[PDB]
Amino acid sequence: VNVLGGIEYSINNATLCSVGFSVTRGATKGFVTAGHCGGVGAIVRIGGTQVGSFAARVFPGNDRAWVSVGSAHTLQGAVSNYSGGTIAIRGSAEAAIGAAVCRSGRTTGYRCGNITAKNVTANYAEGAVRGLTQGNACMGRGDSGGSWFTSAGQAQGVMSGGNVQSNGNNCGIPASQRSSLFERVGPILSQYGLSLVTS
Ligand SMILES: *S(=O)(=O)c1ccc(CCN)cc1
Repeated sequence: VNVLGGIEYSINNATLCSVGFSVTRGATKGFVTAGHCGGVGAIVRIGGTQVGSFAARVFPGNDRAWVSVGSAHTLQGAVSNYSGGTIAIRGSAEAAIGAAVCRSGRTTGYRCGNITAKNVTANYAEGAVRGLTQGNACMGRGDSGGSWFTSAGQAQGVMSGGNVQSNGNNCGIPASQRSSLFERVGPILSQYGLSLVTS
């Protein structure tokens, strides 16, 4: 199967999240995502087929993980735009507050907005997660773990949480009322010694 930022994956055949970014660790294939999407060892399926499992995770405190992908599968250094195309990923340079940013995930597809704050703490039900970056692109339950990136292709981070409304998303309110929080990708790559697949 092809691994691509933003696409749906299932965890333990029970819940859903979205791929963050294809990565490698030496010859080992994988992708980064949110830690709250799966406990260690959780079985991951994409496109109706087992592709690997949660290799490591931190959540709460942080909210990060990577899923090691079996060698039979192909990694794509890109993110889906949910209309038949991809956006090439070219690096992980972090963007400043006010910069434009988009995200991609299985519930709301491809959505754009701006970076609006950094080093935010989310008081999730499972506990605090610190150091999150906030944007005002909208998102919904199921987009978690999915890619955040600038249009020029710099990976920002993986979808963590935010102020979803009773319909399960914050797309029904204007961007100015939105709080959509992602875990910065830089520390995930560093902690686990992973390399972005680029194109
Ligand atoms: S994730 O983006 O799919 C996501 C976002 C927000 C929530 C609300 C509970 N913190 C759940 C999952």
